[PDB]
Amino acid sequence: KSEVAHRFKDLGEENFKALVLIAFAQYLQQCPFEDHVKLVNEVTEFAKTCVADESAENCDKSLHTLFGDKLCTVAEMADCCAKQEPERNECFLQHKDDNPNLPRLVRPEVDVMCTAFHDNEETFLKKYLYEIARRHPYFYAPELLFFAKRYKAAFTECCQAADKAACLLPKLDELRDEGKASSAKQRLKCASLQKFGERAFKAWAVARLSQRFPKAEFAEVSKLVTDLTKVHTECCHGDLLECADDRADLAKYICENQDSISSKLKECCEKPLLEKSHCIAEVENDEMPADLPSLAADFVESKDVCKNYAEAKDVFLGMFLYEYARRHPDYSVVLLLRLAKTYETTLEKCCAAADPHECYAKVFDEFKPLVEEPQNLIKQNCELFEQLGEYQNALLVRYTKKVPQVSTPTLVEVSRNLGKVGSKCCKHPEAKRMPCAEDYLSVVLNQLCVLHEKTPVSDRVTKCCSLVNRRPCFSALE
Amino acid sequence: TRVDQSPSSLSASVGDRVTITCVLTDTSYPLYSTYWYQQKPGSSNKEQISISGRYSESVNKGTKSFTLTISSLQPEDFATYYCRAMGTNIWTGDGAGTKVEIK
Repeated sequence: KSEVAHRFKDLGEENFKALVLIAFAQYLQQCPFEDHVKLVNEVTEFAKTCVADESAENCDKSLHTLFGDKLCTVAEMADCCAKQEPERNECFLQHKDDNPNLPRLVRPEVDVMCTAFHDNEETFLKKYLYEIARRHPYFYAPELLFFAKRYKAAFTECCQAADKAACLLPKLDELRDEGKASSAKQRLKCASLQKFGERAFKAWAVARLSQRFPKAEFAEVSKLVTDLTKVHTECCHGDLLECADDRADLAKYICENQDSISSKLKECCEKPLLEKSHCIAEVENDEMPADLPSLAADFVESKDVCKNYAEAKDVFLGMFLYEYARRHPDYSVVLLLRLAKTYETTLEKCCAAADPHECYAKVFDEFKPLVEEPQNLIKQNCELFEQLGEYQNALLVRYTKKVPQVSTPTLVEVSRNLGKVGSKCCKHPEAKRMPCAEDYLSVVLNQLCVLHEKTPVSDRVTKCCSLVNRRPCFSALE
Repeated sequence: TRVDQSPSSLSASVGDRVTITCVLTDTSYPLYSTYWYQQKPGSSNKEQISISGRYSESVNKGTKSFTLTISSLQPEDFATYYCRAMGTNIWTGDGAGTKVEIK
């Protein structure tokens, strides 16, 4: 009936207001805080009427019409406001860009912050949301609400501490780092969903969730993947209220179905809404079932291999991804995707022959050189920095020698991050190195692909921007 | 895309024959497979059921519709049943459920 009324009552006023502020800040990144506050309040006001009387005028309008109409009021160029829904929202999405950069934020001194945090906490936390949102327009909105809660907690403790800055600053820098990374992953997800569609995102998610929930049935994992995809499609299309509502529903579903999913969720599911979701998304892999058969039975020897591949390519390749990933939590997701790609390419060729099995019988031998390529390239650079030290320089020389068409101070910023990769990931054992290393690395490269797209200067880097082979692309270039 | 499950609730005696229908709706991708789950009175969890014995399933790919029939109800049958559908594109979703209750 009333969409605003529905979400308002689902989300609650405090989260409703916060999510709306984020929506507005991510679209109109250059508007001053005080403007957004007004629009938010107006919108929230309107929503409160609809809650009391769902029949009230304008209460049956779509969220994009309502909010798009509010945004287009305020006296960065936009011919978007000349357009009607659904075109309008699409135009707003296109003009959203993480490239348009504002000056860095200069924090007041700790005493002044803590003081402001005490005199008006609501505005203080609002300003936080506004500032992150406008600087990171692709930030996963329901996750930003949790950052805010962590931000609020950091000020709740540290403001009474002996050395406020000694307590607070490391917490605020950590939060900043996690926010930068979180923002980077999400931007990658949005790029893929926006350009390609769901397929690439769903392959990644089948891989990822099968490592995390090894004991879940394929249909269960698949149901979770579908839900997650819906959550992220809405977020990437600026349906933040729907996004947050569905994420909460997904957390509730997972907690009610722990027995079909994972034994490691008990604790997560006792926590409060915002951190329950964060917890589930960060939960560690469950242990795989004990006596799983080899993959050869279902994927090589089975007489129905080609039949399964022909009748439902995505399902079959999804089952391959699932069965493989659940056995290999030590692999990176991109490796698992390259193997699935290899397997698919082999079937596309052989399932045409008179005797297909003859053709693809040794398909798993193709996987050997693939699994080793990242296992070494890591071992080598991990040992090379086990005798070199963090203080980064060697990487600067190589990568710049590869592509010197990019800005100089930007190239140094990338090298610093690269040094942070081997800084922590080499500390963990071998069966946990690839996951954190090769995946994060592929994210750092997206930060590189997007920044360069704004000011084009090279033709070699832009060619890289397949999400799976993005590493072998830049890693091989001489 | 979503799965419409009907009826939402049912009353029957022991020995009755009962049918549940699910339709995969609002999608352009064909129905590939189906699954059924039982949530016992208590409801903390669902368990997948096997289509054998007194349990039957009919699938019509043309209407993306499918049906579960329980032929001779026994006391352990009274529970909540959920259907799940998977499209050939791996879209997977669940019906809202059927409460099967004794008269």
